[PDB]
Amino acid sequence: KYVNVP
Amino acid sequence: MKPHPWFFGKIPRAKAEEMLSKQRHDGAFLIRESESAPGDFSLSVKFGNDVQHFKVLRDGAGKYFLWVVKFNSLNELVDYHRSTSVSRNQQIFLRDIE
Repeated sequence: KYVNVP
Repeated sequence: MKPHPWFFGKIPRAKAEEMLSKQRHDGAFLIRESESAPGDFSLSVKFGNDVQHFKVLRDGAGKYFLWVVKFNSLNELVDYHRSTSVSRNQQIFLRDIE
């Protein structure tokens, strides 16, 4: 999970 | 003339968080080769008491992007975000790891 792709 | 101080190659996500948490300045960052997605790249940034991770996305034309603006190289993506917020949630500007 990433900030730009939750 | 000199290599970029932000390319760390293949280091685990947890390792990046480890090093970055030690940084004194917000925006301290590094680019690492992704673990969830090999062949891809991830951007780790220190912000406050945490380390945020951004997935470097790619399109069919080979361009790199995090949000909407697209870049032709990681190098340009990085430089652009030294003045423009790397995040749409908070105002975070990339600063070289010290």
